[PDB]
Amino acid sequence: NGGVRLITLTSELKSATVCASHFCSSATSGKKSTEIQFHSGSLVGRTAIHVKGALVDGTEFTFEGSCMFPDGCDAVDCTFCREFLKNPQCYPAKKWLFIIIVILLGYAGLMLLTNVLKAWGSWVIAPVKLIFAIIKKLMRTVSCLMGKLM
Amino acid sequence: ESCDEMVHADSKLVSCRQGSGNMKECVTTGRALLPAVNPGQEACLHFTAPGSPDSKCLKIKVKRINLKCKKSSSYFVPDARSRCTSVRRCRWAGDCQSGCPPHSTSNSFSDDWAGKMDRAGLGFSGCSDGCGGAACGCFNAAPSCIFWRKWVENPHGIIWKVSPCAAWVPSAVIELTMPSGEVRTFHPMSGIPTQVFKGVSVTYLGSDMEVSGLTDLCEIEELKSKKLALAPCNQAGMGVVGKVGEIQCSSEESARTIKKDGCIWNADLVGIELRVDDAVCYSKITSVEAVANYSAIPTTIGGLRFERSHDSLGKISGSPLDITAIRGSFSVNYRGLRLSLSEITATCTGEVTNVSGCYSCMTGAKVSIKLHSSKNSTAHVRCKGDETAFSVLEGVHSYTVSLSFDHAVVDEQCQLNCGGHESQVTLKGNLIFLDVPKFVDGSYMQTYHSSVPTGANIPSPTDWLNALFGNGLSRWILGVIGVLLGGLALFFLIMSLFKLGTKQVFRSR
Amino acid sequence: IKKDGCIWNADLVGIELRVDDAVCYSKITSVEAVANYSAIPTTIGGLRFER
Amino acid sequence: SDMEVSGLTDLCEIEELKSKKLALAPCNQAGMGVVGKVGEIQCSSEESART
Ligand SMILES: *[C@@H]1O[C@H](CO)[C@@H](O)[C@H](O)[C@H]1NC(C)=O
Ligand SMILES: *[C@@H]1O[C@H](CO)[C@@H](O)[C@H](O)[C@H]1NC(C)=O
Ligand SMILES: *[C@@H]1O[C@H](CO)[C@@H](O)[C@H](O)[C@H]1NC(C)=O
Ligand SMILES: *[C@@H]1O[C@H](CO)[C@@H](O)[C@H](O)[C@H]1NC(C)=O
Repeated sequence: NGGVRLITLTSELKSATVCASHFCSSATSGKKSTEIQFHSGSLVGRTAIHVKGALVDGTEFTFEGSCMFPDGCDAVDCTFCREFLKNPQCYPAKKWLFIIIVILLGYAGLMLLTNVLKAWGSWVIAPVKLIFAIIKKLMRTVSCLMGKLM
Repeated sequence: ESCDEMVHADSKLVSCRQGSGNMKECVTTGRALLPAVNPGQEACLHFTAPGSPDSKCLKIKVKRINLKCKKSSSYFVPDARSRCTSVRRCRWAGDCQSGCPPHSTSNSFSDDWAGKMDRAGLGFSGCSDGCGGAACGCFNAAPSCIFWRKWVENPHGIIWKVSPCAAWVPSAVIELTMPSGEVRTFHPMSGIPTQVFKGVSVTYLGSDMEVSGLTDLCEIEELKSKKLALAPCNQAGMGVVGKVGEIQCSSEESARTIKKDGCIWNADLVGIELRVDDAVCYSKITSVEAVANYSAIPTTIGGLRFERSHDSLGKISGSPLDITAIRGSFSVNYRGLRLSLSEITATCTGEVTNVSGCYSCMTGAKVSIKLHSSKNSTAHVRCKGDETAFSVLEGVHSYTVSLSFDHAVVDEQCQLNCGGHESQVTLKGNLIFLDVPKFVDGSYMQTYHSSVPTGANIPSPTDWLNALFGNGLSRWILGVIGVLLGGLALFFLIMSLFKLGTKQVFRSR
Repeated sequence: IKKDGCIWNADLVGIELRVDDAVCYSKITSVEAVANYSAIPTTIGGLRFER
Repeated sequence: SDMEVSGLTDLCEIEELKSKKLALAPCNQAGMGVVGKVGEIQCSSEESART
């Protein structure tokens, strides 16, 4: 499920490199049954495994194999593969619930906004500073008139 | 496998003749350019002749793109020991009156030393003084001439191969297949000729990637035990004592023996010490595991993970995390080659059988095409969106190729033509979408990563919300109405439940 | 490119060898390789260099 | 372990043969020497020291 596994019967594994369709990996530990993985969900479809390496005492080995990998398996929860994939739907009962929750949130937001739309506002706040500026101009004109009278 | 990135740069550029009687060619010369491809792809080079309907192609296979360096020089550094001998004699004549060398005589060999051998090696004809008297071996109050000769040996015979380099330019492997049928491999460099074979001079180009801590590194390797290590090595013959760069020689056969005529040493590599007619020699040569910054086969200095890739002409590699380099295009030049053309193509017609793959992604979508004809390989598929060329065999067989599509529901009509005959094909199937894979612990990159498609990154309203309701031609409205009614019913139910909960919370406190 | 008329100073072609190969690499750059390489239509500054 | 020294810069191991007397004092170098300190008229062997 995780990846491919290399089995050695002659001797231990010194170093080896595996190849895939569009990916490559290399790992070595020194045991008989070694496991080598590429990524999470990188091999999806029909591909051929081409392993090439050399064992101890200067002995090289080459093998070819084609393994059956699952195609319709996404296994995502909070990534971009959720909002873009709808054909396989590995977890069914989900899109209906998501759309229902979105509709509920939209209706709740609309109901909360209507309470303010129908019923302490800018149209009351602005006349305050407007009349303040008017009173400032009136005081300036009064000072100018006093200066003119002097 | 599949093919892409067609060029067709020098079509109809032949000056041939009747061609041995029925149909032959002479030479084709031009110049083209191949763009960068993902590791594990094929770049076909389809030629076009004015007389022949179709021609063969030239596939380029790339497997790994490792970070190697050039080869500034090559030499072998053998292991040496301390060997020396001396002789105690008396004056007894006028040969040892005052000193051993009168003014400049360095030939301190009176046809008695063992220096005239093939296994002796490098040495320095030096001399010193000894003791005199009845206890030292003489019978006259006069100094005695005592000569000494030292050299180096190699009992074991360990051979080392060092190759200094300070460039570290990107490189890759190319498995080229000629249209005639010959398949060979070679390792091109980033601007260095790759030993042009029958005119083909395909080279690789990089991007001059900087290094973090790669200033003084080499690729010293061992032959017997096949042990590799990363450590700063020396330079050419003009070197300094104190680090790597001890007594070397010219060839590998000159490494087992440390004899002259090929071995080079500057000075001060073996010392001499004596107290009383002893002339003992001590060793100052350091082994390979003695200098600083001596790494091993697994090296993780910086972001690069230097591994040991099994490959000819080089055993040094390394691959960091996904880099997604800018460009890795090639440059192919032709000088002279022959290619046979049939020009006897007959009626051929194929069809599509299967279709599958990813979305517009790395591996693409593979489509199986079946053909049937008498000619060996005369086919050229051309369609919108992507162009793919491949080779077939005689008779009826099955072939699988990959194309690039930009739509989930691939339902179009492409044109297929083999040789001179043409036909029409159709594709119908369902595709999926795969993004860039994520990193997992325990896994390390092997060669490199080319590119990952992450352009759109947005949900498409056409593909999304498709299998939720259904498919038809007038049932979509009914489905939308039913879903809306169910949503309104569930909304009313949830509102009633919330009102009941608030009523229960308010009273009965 | 024969002698008696052709002039070159030094260090215009490199040599590399590993095992009785003596391969040579190219360092000569073409005309479209240096900086500030213009074309037939040139509008550098107020001058419009035509042909 | 290459242990460092505190004040050991110019020291020697001059020893006497007849009386077997030892002393620590800075001595001279090879034949090319300077007059003013130890390093006076020397010779090659021990028998060449009596004369
Ligand atoms: C070893 O590497 C370090 C860091 O790059 C450097 O400072 C040091 O000089 C190196 N040592 C030698 C002997 O080159
Ligand atoms: C086409 O049909 C299925 C579809 O995937 C495939 O498994 C099968 O191998 C193909 N047919 C042949 C003859 O290869
Ligand atoms: C076609 O292929 C067969 C078998 O590979 C070979 O014997 C024959 O010569 C080929 N013909 C041409 C024209 O290439
Ligand atoms: C190109 O022109 C600019 C501005 O005139 C100058 O700074 C630069 O040095 C030039 N480049 C070369 C290679 O001469």
